[PDB]
Amino acid sequence: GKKLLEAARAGQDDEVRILTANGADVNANDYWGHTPLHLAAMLGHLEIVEVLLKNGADVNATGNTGRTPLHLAAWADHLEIVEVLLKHGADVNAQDKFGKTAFDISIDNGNEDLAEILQK
Amino acid sequence: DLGKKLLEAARAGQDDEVRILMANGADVNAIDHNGTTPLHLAAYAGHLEIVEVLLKHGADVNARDLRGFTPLHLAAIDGHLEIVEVLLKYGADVNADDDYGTTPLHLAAQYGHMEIVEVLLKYGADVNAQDKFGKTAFDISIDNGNEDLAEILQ
Amino acid sequence: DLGKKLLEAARAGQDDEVRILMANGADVNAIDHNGTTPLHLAAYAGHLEIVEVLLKHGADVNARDLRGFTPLHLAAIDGHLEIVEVLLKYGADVNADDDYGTTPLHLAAQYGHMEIVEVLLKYGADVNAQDKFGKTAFDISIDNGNEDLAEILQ
Amino acid sequence: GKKLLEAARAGQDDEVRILTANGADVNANDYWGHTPLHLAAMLGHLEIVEVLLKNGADVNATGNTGRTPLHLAAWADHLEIVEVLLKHGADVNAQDKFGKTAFDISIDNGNEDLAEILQK
Amino acid sequence: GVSAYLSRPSPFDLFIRKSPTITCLVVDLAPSKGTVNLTWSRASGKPVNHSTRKEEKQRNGTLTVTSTLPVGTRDWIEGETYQCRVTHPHLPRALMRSTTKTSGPRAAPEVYAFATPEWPGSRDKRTLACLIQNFMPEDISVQWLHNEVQLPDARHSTTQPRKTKGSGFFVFSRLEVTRAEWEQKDEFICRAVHEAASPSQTVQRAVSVNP
Amino acid sequence: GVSAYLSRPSPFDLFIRKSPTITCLVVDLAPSKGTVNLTWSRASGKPVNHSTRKEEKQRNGTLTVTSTLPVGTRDWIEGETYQCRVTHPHLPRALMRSTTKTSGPRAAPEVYAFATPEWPGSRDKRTLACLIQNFMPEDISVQWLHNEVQLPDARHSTTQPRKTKGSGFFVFSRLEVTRAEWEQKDEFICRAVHEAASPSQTVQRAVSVNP
Ligand SMILES: *[C@@H]1O[C@H](CO)[C@@H](O[C@@H]2O[C@H](CO)[C@@H](O[C@@H]3O[C@H](CO)[C@@H](O)[C@H](O)[C@@H]3O)[C@H](O)[C@H]2NC(C)=O)[C@H](O)[C@H]1NC(C)=O
Ligand SMILES: *[C@@H]1O[C@H](CO)[C@@H](O[C@@H]2O[C@H](CO)[C@@H](O[C@@H]3O[C@H](CO)[C@@H](O)[C@H](O)[C@@H]3O)[C@H](O)[C@H]2NC(C)=O)[C@H](O)[C@H]1NC(C)=O
Ligand SMILES: *[C@@H]1O[C@H](CO[C@@H]2O[C@@H](C)[C@@H](O)[C@@H](O)[C@@H]2O)[C@@H](O[C@@H]2O[C@H](CO)[C@@H](O)[C@H](O)[C@H]2NC(C)=O)[C@H](O)[C@H]1NC(C)=O
Repeated sequence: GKKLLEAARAGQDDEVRILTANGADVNANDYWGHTPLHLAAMLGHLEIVEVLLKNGADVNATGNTGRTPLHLAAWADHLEIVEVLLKHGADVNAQDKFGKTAFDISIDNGNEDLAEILQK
Repeated sequence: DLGKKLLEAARAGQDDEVRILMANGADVNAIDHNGTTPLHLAAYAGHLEIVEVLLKHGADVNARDLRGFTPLHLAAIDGHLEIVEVLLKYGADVNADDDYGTTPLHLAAQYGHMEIVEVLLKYGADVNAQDKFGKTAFDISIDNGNEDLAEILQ
Repeated sequence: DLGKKLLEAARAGQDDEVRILMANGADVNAIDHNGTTPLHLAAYAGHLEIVEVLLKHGADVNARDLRGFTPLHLAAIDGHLEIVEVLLKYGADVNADDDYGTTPLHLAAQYGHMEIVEVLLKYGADVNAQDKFGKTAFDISIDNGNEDLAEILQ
Repeated sequence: GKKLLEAARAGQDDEVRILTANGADVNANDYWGHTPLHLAAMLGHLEIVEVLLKNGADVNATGNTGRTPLHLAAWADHLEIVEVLLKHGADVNAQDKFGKTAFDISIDNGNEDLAEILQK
Repeated sequence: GVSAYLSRPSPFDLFIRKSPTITCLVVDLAPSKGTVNLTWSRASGKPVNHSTRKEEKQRNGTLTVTSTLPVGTRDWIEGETYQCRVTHPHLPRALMRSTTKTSGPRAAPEVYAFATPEWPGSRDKRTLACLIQNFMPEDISVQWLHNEVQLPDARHSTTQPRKTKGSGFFVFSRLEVTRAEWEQKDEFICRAVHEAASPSQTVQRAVSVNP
Repeated sequence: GVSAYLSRPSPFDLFIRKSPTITCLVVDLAPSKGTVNLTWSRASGKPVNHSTRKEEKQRNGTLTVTSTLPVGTRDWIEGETYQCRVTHPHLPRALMRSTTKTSGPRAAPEVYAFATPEWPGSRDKRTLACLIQNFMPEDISVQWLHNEVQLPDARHSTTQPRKTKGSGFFVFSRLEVTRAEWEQKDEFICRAVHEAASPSQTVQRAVSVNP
């Protein structure tokens, strides 16, 4: 049931769609506790994040390190995915074990163009 | 032939199919293109029951593939504790070295299998054995971030 | 053997050495690794006077290398007009094809040798000869920019 | 004697120097009546053009087509070689068989930076 | 994301087809409005023949434009330099690429052909390999032949020319063959077209699947 | 004119040395007096180890800075993502490169090795070739072995992984050997380290100069 994880990481879109339809868990979890949505946001696969959203994937799922899919999308400097994820009710003020938001992560990475989206 | 089917049966965990193939005269120490015996695959895949059956039929517990791995190396890599103990009880060499100097203690330290490490040490593992790159299992655990395991290795 | 130095002699142009080697038993139709004969090399390098020595002493005028080149092909490439004549007088296939259907008329058109094409034409060179790519010798001269040559390529 | 022609093309820097000590003709002509200075100017080998200049090659040498080293350096957009040949003195108004100067070439190829060097 | 490339004539086109051409390739990752123009010119100023232009839009959105210009053999081997200029209204400068005959030491290729052993699954197919080595300069054309038939280029894969640290360049070619083919004739030939293979610019080796 | 690259660990470093590392290579073609800084971070936020930094100014005047970060074997195969963020004062915007474990279908390599015949001039030298085909993913390490002794990597050239006309990836390896070497022991082993080769991550093949 976790072929969706590798399919989200690999980014083969139609492969993801067919697995989701068969009922595969959209909230499956890797060694770090991250869903297919985390991997798709982090790896910049916008096309799959929407398919997962259509399947109702938790947009604020917490990894074993307490990182939401939004955190990884900001870490990877993927601008459009972040605003997509925010549009689907993302929690900006969520913090990890470290105590960090996506904003803190753009501050560490020096990405103020995306920090504007989080400021905005 | 029977050796190929036994290797596949030993890898897949096909328990009764290993017995039927050996009843047909399959070499218990048959090897593939890289010297892998069915005991290698059973130890790698974690099939303790097939590991036991193969040993009872004269499987070479110290068989080496073209890299120099014994089944103990493989049981140490995947962290199969009960398979490591049975291999050792049947006379596996805890200090077996590959073509690069890698002992089972090296592999246990690389993958963070603490309880594999304890057993290998109880059976006389050289903490001071270096691979041909000059590194002990202590070094390997440090290089892999297993600092909690490095205290047991010095 | 002696055939090697004959090949080297015929290419370099050492006329007396060719005669000395042939007298000593060297094979007039000796080949290197590509099937190249001394007549090929002498015709390519432009040594009319070795060409005649080899031809009078049993050199195959229509010998082909592994590509399908006869000596006449190489003579047309390097534009050696008198070698073209002597080869034809000794029975050279004027319409000889290489593995790709290339005739001596094709090559003379490629390198713009009008004097050679009309000698070939005089000896019955087929104006319609098509290489395996579907191009006549007229097409080759047009594509290489020798419109002055394509006029007489009928 | 024409081994300097092949070396000017190849850009063999110090080969050229030993070939001039043995006095290879600096005005040897290829199929296009061009000297090793043309070729080094055409292909952008500046050290070479200077040693040919030091050894007394005609900066205003003309090929079959009427083209000087200035023509070929302008055609190839090698801006510095144009300056060097100018500093060592070349006929900027020199035309070719088809009626063109180095400036006309610069206009046809659209290099305003070259055209500005030429009209000053 | 706009890049342009200009190639020399392939040894096959120049020595085998007898029709050497040079091609200017432009790939535009994000094609905006406006026509891409490609213009040719020779260093001597002599006229150029008429070229062929081809355009193709791939799935990702990119435009690929090519112009192929016929060149003369005598022309090319005597060192004529050609130049391609690429222009678009929304590009700041124009792009220029140039090409001329190869330079440097010249060495003929050595060709060696090998055959892989039979495998239980691949009993109907099997792999032929060709080593073409110690050749200078770097331009080489590679061809596989069977039963007096030139195999389609899509059937083999040839590595980019790589320099042995001291003596020449080397390429490798991998070709999968079928049992139907070696049973028809167990002679497969790997031919190279290269400038310095004298006198016919071809070097070849044969291989048999079974001894 | 600054470039940055981030690589996955070599299979040799990960499986043989048991000490995987990733290297951030930054190549500055024209260097200013400002100092480049390379910072490391993991996607999980768990702590990075202490990296090693190297610096060399080449003959063409360019500067190459590399940072090598030790990674955990566990963390790598379980899919951790690592980024390298590069900051230089004269660089307007930061350049970030990322890396993570390979994805897709997994296929074990097939290895074949060949020896060229005795050329008359190459009486004391022979060329050995190695074909490694049909593996996935593309990451692989190639090694040459003689008298139970690893030969240095400088002694052979290995082509870049290319997609087969059929299925998988293929590389070739070229290795010259001396008469003194095969007369001592006429057995040379080509060994590939690849994740999909189970159970030991190595496949190999031997070849002899003398038939
Ligand atoms: C997606 O768009 C890209 C546009 O970049 C298409 O690939 C491009 O195809 C051209 C033609 O092969 C490549 O040119 C080659 O470039 C290499 C160096 O990168 C050069 O050495 C060769 O001589 C040749 O000129 C171009 O680089 C290549 N770009 C890449 C790397 O993707 C691609 O085909 C399109 N994909 C599809 C099928 O939608
Ligand atoms: C002279 O200038 C050239 C520019 O043409 C520079 O060469 C560049 O060298 C770097 C490595 O220092 C190459 O980057 C990387 O190479 C490694 C090889 O392992 C590879 O893993 C990476 O994917 C990447 O290719 C770079 O390709 C290369 N650039 C070119 C255009 O060749 C360098 O400054 C000087 N050359 C040398 C050899 O030092
Ligand atoms: C594309 O350009 C050709 C070439 O004209 C030259 O190209 C410029 C980039 C620059 O190099 C200038 O010197 C020239 O203007 C155009 O071909 C010309 O077309 C006109 C009319 O069709 C004709 O009178 C000229 O003789 C042609 N010149 C040549 C050399 O063929 C062509 O029209 C351009 N196409 C587009 C769409 O712009």
